[PDB]
Amino acid sequence: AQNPNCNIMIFHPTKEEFNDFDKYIAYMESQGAHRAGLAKIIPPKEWKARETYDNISEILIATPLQQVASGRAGVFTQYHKKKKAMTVGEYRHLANSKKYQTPPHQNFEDLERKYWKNRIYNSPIYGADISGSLFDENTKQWNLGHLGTIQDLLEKECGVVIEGVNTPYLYFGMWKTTFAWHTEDMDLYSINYLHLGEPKTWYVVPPEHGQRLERLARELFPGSSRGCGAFLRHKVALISPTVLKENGIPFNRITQEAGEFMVTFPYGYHAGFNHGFNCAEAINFATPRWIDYGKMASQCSCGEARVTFSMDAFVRILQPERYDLWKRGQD
Ligand SMILES: O=C(O)CNC(=O)C(=O)O
Ligand SMILES: [Mg+2]
Ligand code: NI
Ligand SMILES: [Zn+2]
Repeated sequence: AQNPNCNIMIFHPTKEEFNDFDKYIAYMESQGAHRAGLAKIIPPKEWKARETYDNISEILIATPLQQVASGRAGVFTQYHKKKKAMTVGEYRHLANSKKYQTPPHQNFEDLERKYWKNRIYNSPIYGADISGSLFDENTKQWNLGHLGTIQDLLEKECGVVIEGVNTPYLYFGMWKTTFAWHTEDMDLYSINYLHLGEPKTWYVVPPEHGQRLERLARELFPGSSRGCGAFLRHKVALISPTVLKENGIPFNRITQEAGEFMVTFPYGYHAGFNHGFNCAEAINFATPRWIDYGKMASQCSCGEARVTFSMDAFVRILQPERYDLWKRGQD
């Protein structure tokens, strides 16, 4: 078995290897990369996502989210308070302000220490989930707005024909902006490209051990657990590496820098934070190996997680028994 310790693997494809996305994903899995839950892909040196970022300030963040924390430093939840719209120019200036900027630090490790020590005492503002793309249309390799769609994967593998579309999303971060512990909708893959700015640190639990993280989360957030049988789908809970180590949960960590892709694999729980002002682009995708994960994915039926138009069809086809009760939560 390849990669039996479930380490995060790092790939350096050549420009020739960067032509066929699906094939490269299947290559990485042949080497065991999926067992970690997360892989890093460093693009060929000749590749570029776009020529410059020189006019991005005009993008609008229609609903910036202030991430307010509750709990203790190592075990907390966050709630997203909606703020008034602002441009990316305005957001970048806010990120660089004395109140919000990255503190002095020695290296990534000292910064990670400061994040876990101090996150809960601040409320950074996150521009999340903004439909759009920053890839140039002329970028033909690994362009996240030109991927094969999940609906087309389900049609090719299973013959079924469903509504829905699959488009990317932009994320604008600042110091301390946080993504809570989650897997993707329907336990899909994700791919995330860091277009610019400061790094993003990731934590991940190997898919084969996801249920260990779930059981810890039920113990740490016991009222949330009683409220919903899949409350990590709400994307609000944080657990620190120290707490994971104290409780024996297998995990890994890695820092993504500008210019790098990350792939998350089906049922790979992940969480993380941004080091400073940055912009990422991400999208879900499927392969044939996903289908079984989609059939088995948990769902939030409490109604909090409230998910997309396109996820309806996935549930309807892969989880027809749940269909009914899940759409009661989504209507
Ligand atoms: O970058 C972020 O804030 C969150 N992204 C992801 O969870 C991802 O790409 O799957
Ligand atoms: Mg602009
Ligand atoms: Ni994710
Ligand atoms: Zn729920």
